[PDB]
Amino acid sequence: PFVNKQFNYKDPVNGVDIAYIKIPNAGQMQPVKAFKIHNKIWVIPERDTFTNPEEGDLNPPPEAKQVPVSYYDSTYLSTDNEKDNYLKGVTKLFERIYSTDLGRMLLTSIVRGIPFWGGSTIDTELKVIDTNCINVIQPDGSYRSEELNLVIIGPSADIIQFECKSFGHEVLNLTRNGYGSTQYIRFSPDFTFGFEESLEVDTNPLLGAGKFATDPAVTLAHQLIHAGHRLYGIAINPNRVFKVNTNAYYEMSGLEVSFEELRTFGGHDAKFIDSLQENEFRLYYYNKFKDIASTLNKAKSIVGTTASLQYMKNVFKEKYLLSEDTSGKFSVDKLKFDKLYKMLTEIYTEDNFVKFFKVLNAKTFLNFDKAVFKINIVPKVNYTIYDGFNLRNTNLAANFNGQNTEINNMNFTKLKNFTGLFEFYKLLCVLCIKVNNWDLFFSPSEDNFTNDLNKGEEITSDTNLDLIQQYYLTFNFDNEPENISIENLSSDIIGQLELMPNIERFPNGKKYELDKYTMFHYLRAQEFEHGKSRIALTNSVNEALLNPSRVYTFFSSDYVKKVNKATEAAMFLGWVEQLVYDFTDETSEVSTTDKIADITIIIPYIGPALNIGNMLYKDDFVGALIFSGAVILLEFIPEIAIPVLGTFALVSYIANKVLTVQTIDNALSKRNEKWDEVYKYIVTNWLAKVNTQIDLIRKKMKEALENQAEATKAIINYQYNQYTEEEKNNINFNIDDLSSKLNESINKAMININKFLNQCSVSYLMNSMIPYGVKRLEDFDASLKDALLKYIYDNRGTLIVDRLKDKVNNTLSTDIPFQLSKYVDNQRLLSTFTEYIKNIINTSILNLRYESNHLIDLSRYASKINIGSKVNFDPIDKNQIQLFNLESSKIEVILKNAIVYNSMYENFSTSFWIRIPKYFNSISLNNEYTIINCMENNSGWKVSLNYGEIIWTLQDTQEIKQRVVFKYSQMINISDYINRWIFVTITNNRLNNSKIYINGRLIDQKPISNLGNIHASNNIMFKLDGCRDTHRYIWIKYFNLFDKELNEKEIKDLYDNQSILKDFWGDYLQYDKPYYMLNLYDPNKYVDVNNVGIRGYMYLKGPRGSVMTTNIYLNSSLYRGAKFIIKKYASGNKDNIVRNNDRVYINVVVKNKEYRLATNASQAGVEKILSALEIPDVGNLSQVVVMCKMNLQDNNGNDIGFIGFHQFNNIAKLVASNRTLGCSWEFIPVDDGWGERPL
Amino acid sequence: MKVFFGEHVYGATINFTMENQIHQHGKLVNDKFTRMYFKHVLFEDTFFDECYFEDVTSTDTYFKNCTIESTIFYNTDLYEHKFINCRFINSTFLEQK
Ligand SMILES: *[C@@H]1O[C@H](CO)[C@@H](O[C@@H]2O[C@H](CO)[C@@H](O[C@@H]3O[C@H](CO)[C@@H](O)[C@H](O)[C@@H]3O)[C@H](O)[C@H]2NC(C)=O)[C@H](O)[C@H]1NC(C)=O
Ligand SMILES: *[C@H]1O[C@H](CO)[C@@H](O)[C@H](O)[C@H]1NC(C)=O
Repeated sequence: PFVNKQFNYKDPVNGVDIAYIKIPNAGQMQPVKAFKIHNKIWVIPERDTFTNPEEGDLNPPPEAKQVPVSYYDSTYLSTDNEKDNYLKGVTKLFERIYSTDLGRMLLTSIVRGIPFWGGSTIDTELKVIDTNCINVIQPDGSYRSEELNLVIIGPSADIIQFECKSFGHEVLNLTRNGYGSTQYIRFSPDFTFGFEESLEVDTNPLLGAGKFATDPAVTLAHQLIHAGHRLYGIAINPNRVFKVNTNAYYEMSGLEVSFEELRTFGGHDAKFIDSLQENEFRLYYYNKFKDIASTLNKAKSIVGTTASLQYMKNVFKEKYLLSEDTSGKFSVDKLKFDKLYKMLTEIYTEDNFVKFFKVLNAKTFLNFDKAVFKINIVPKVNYTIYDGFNLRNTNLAANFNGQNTEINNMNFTKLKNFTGLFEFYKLLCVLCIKVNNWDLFFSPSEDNFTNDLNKGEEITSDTNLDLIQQYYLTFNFDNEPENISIENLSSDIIGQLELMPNIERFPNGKKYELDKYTMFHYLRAQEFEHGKSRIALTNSVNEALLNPSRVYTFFSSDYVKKVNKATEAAMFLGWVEQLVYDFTDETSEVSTTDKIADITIIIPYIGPALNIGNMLYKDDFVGALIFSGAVILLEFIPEIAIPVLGTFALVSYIANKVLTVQTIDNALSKRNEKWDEVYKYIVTNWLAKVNTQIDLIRKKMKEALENQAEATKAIINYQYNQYTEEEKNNINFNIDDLSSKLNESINKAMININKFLNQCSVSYLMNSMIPYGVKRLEDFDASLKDALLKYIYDNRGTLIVDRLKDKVNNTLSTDIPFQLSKYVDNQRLLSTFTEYIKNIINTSILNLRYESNHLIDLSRYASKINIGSKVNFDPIDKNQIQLFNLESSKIEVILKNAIVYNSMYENFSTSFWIRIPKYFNSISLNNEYTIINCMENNSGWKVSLNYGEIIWTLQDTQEIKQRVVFKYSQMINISDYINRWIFVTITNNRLNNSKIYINGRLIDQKPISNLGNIHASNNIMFKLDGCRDTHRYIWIKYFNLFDKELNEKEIKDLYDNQSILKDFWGDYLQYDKPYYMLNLYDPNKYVDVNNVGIRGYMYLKGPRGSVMTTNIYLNSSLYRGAKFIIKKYASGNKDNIVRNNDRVYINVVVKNKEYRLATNASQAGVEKILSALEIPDVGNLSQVVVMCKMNLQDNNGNDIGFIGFHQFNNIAKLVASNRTLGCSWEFIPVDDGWGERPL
Repeated sequence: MKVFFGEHVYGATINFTMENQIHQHGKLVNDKFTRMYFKHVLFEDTFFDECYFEDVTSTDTYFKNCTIESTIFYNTDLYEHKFINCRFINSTFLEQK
């Protein structure tokens, strides 16, 4: 434990862990209680009324602070029970943050960061800072001064205001010059924020409403990261503020966000800053550390302490990771400085802690907190010691229900925030309305982003989850500076807090006159007061806004006509079922017009709901969006401008041979780096000025749907109240089920709207942002190619030649693919981007797919598709084609007479999947035979197979043959290239090269520039031709042709795209079928049974052996061990196909009799030895397994463990335990294509 | 020493121990050697066929120029070095003592 010996509250005043204390302050302060909790950390159970003199009262100020939410209380912390609970909670939060390894490293970093003793006016002396120590007064009467790092004090006047403060100096800015000082954290554990999250429905479609409470551990972690930044003296200047534009009506009035907050939030927010400012900060901090190292080198004396100067120098060199070269000459190395800076900046982030804790948190700081919740942490029945609010084994663990207020309501109590709902407001008029400040768009200014693109560059000879665990492994421990004796300072420690820059109060009540309706008017037109009078829906905002009793709706006229009708007792159940069904009908509508680029699901009713673009018609909105792209959604167009990129200058070493090649190599490398940097700048600009508006629109849609549901159930309850006693008792009704079903409809509509906004943002990025960069960037490539050309000839030859020009023409004529995988994390965004490119590029030349009981081309170009009589199709999946070595085992494809050119194929590609059986007959050696033909009259291409190799042949009219080959050996213990499903693709640039790719990996390139004219085949042939084997047969599926050359990016994702679990061969795993077993970690062994029963067990033995035939193949035996069978437990699918997340039972065949697999989870140890039992077993033992990995679950739903093996003594037994491997397995169905003989 | 020429052993299960023999041009078809001892016995030009070897223990025996087809060598000590210039066909080699 990090916190031993819990200190209660009424323990005595011994003096080393509990004592009375003098804090530094400007004036006089009385003795104050606190409890030492660890080395160099203290916690003070009192309100912060001593550090700042201006805050002498706890009354809410007349001028409320510009904060989204805030609560005030003056009797809190007053009594001793509150002090005890406060201290218990803060201790629990410290131990919880210490529990996680990342938090453990952060706590160690906090401990080690003792401030520098640079307070001596004389340069060569070390003196402690007077303002970074605490005077501990002993019961005897005297006091001792002691240094420390952190102080935890109850909140300020504004209770929920958690912050970090430091004690400054007259001339030294400690927090930003590498010295650092003690930090005071104004914090409380008893209160939490309450925010709203609407991006969880992807994981939990059954989620109800939001209103989630942030884990107080995360807030304490944020405070600790602020502290950690301040101890190492690397805090960013507070006056550096991410300024925003505030002139417009739709622009948020104003809010300060310093760059230190952006750094500490990390993750998505950390991308709001460009690389240039980060580089400036890094250089400045490196210079400051060089300065402190120089000062430490200069100093040779110390006054005011007992221990040696050498000991303190050792402590400081460990704190700053400095290096001394055995000569008393300290120096910092760029590598260790970079590592430490990355650890303090990029590793220690709020996002990483949220990911590790598995708790809800707002992904962006824009999602302002909306409530204050009183909580209780001291009891363990409310907040578990390990997993936070999400207690395991309970209903709260699932779906992250612990943080949901509406479920875990007995834990959270809502409080009335003292910031008015409309205290900070803006006025909009056309009929005037008021808007809260925190519900407006966030418009960053252009000044916050800068570029060094214009600056020219010269090149010389030499120019240039897991990572957390590697850093933890590399991290150092056991070195915590011991407590030190110092000469005591005065009775009173004078000192002033670090001065905060002044922020002027932003104006309130501004009036804006507009000639059009803004979306705020529409959003207000749907609210109501839920008075006694009847409320009526309407389709005109002009009346809904004016009349308080009339509420606007964007639904169809029949809906409002129905909801305005009075009905009788017998009719109400039909009325409510009709209205809920109809409501689902409008909420589920999606447009079918998909000719627009990757906006596949256009949702119309967003138009009249929020008045996007100033139309009130669904069809008009659809037309406007189709015409104008995603621009119309944005409230204001974000200006993007890429100035001319600087040129590149190369130095010349007269008569050089190998340094010049280095110069060209470095030129290429810097070209790649420039491309990467400009993509990064474009992405950060997009994320800063595009995503926020989309997020706000999504939030407005969510609240609009909720308001519509509110009005509907309000009018329904109004109608319900009209009845007399007999009707209401005879005819029952409740609102809970209606609320649940309406919320579920809201969620299913919200999934569609969320996805729609996702493609809107991605399409806008791909369409109206990247071309501006790419044009200037390819102009830069043109200039660079010109420079490299001038150097490659230079009208001289004293150089080092066709290879260099080939390389420069190759790389500087093509484009590097653009992906956000290397720029963004938001998983939702990631999927949309890639899925889009591949899905759209699917449409191509031939899309031969077998659906609707026929083999057809979905690319509507193929003329006719001939099917031979001797072809075969797989009953389990009709899309597989099996071809035999017979004449009628043929498939002819009549290629479109349109796309047939003599000199076509300039840039094009093919891709498909092949399964090849295992070669048996020795005559097949060197027996080349064509499998796919598009060659006529000695010109075309052909795919052919031979003994363990695939051959792609291109052939022109003038005899110039070009053969590219991919080979594999048959004499290997484990093969990925025999009887397995293999993705094969061929890319062709008739200008430069032909490339081959297998399952998405690079194999071979050959030049095809010497190729001339390659006339196009009339048709496509699918037939074995020239294969001497009388039994040879193939398997092929998903054949596709691409009219343009492909690239590594579009080919790799394609593999996964075309990729329901699969077997060893890649075919669909099937139920009620036997299967052998194979673990990837240990391939050379097989599974075996022993004395089956509760005492019985499965184990790993071998070797599996070997089956071979001379000079044809050698391979280890595969049909070894007892076969495994899988059958349905609760899957409702009629077919025997298994899919992901299917809970099924597992049985094994032993001497031709079936056994359940099950184990007793109550056995000691995390490892759970499985056993083979008879079918009449006992249901208590866990036997349900979910689905290439498999996980055993308890009968109550608890996961027993991932099925794997453990080396139990000398026996490799099988376990279900909660290793980088051992969770990988493989099923081997009996296959006729392999041919090994069982027995 | 017993010299054997032109044998055709069909569907025979061998259990006992045969010692001090040489076989030439043998055609051992669908045989079965289970739990037996090979002692100073030599095989030359013999054509096996789907024979089964189980718990066979060999001493100074040596296979030469034999065509061994569709056999199983399970729980045996007939290692690789006991085979000289032999062609396997569709055969297998299971766990060996
Ligand atoms: C080694 O083993 C392989 C496969 O285990 C043997 O090849 C197989 O030989 C059989 C017998 O001719 C083929 O069966 C065929 O079945 C069809 C359909 O019923 C029938 O019409 C034919 O008349 C024939 O009986 C089987 O297809 C074939 N398999 C392959 C992959 O070729 C092989 O003969 C064995 N020996 C050698 C030296 O390879
Ligand atoms: C081998 O089997 C035969 C036939 O069943 C039997 O007579 C003989 O006793 C067995 N071998 C030995 C050495 O017991």
